[PDB]
Amino acid sequence: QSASEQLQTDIPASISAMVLLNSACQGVVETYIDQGNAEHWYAQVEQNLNAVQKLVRQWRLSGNLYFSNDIMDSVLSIANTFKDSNVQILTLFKALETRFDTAQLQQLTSLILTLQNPIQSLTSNIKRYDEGLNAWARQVEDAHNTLQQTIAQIQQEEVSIQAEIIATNAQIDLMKQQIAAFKTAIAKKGIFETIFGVVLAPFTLGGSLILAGFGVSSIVEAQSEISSLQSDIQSSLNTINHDQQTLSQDQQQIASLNALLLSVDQVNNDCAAISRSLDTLQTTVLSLYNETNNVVSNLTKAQDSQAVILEQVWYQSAYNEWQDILEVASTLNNAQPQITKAQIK
Ligand code: NI
Ligand code: NI
Repeated sequence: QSASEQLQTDIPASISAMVLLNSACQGVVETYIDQGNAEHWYAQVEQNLNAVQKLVRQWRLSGNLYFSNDIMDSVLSIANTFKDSNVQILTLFKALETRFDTAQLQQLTSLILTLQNPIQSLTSNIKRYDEGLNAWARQVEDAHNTLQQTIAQIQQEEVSIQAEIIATNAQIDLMKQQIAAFKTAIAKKGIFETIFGVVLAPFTLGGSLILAGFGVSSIVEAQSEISSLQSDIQSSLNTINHDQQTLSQDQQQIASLNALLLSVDQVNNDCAAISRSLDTLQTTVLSLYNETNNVVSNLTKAQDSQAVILEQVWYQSAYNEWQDILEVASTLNNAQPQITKAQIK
């Protein structure tokens, strides 16, 4: 596998992990709890949750909604440099094959060397995005841990409903595993997104005191995996409602609090997955850099036509791969997101 062959896999994988974070962020923004008749503990839950939602709005103000715009533009710049220089490079390779010439050799070497400029920008833009993502993630995790600790204190004090609190927490933890199984399973291009809302502590006339959000997304359509995820989450919620039948609505509100962490926790997961995908992508981009450095070095040292054409297999293989990368990256950069919203009650 060459570097460019690997990048055919590694580049959509990183954009794949990025789109998920948009959906997790959207799940946070759409999570809501109303005070109702609650007393004493509500103010801090509301404060903690508002603190997490503020961090998402700050993150989105960067403009990196479905993916890093700077990483995408550096990919496109590499691909366009290949596309724009193909004929001049192939012309020189051909001429040099027939008769070695020092000036044309220096010319062809300068053309390959122009590939290294958008490659440096890509590697630098990956590090700058990863650094900002990791800084933000640590703040999200701190805020998640504050809200979690608030909820644990409230719940451990409601000694008369610990049976129903445990049965509900059990279902919430199953929903987390089902979300994780979906993401495992998905690991014609576009951006396809489903946002979920989970209704808890309902009112007889309609509505509820809690709306817990989460979201998933992918760059190829996967309507079947989404449906299985939705049926699993529905069945978990139906189980929660069955197990809370013996509680008042005010007790339902307390027993359901950890659903507020569902989408916050997914933000933590998704940030981590992007970073791992970017470590992997960084390694492959440096492997492309070092292939170009080896061609530049071999061209600089070549004395005859034979030395020169040995470097043309690297070039033509990379050109063709990069024209496929161009089409995928442009499709994804041009895509209008296709969003569907699912209420689970
Ligand atoms: Ni208290
Ligand atoms: Ni039962």
